[PDB]
Amino acid sequence: GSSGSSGAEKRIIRVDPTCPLSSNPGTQVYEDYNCTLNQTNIENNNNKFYIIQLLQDSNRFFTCWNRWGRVGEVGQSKINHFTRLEDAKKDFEKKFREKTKNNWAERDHFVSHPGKYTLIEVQA
Repeated sequence: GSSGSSGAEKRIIRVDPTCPLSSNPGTQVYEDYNCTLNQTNIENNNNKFYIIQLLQDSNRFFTCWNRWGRVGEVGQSKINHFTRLEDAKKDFEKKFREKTKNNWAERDHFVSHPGKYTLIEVQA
């Protein structure tokens, strides 16, 4: 394990703040499984945001952090703990694709449907 290899730009992820584990030391965002989804509607300026990140503890246990609410505010907060890795992934992809009607792998041809959830990259 040494010497340079594979250029590209290494991306960095930061455990969502609203999430409790965030404070806990060691809790990091499993891989780069972090995508933000938006949802706007022509109704009393009502907007919502869906976040799906995959966390992993030092106890070989993953946790699916799901947060939703109203675009702009904190909103609600939901968390799920999964013993198996794949199990968690299935939920991360299933849900995502279920909201974006697209495949995480084929994100290249991400088709944005009218009314459904969109795919954003947030702003630092």
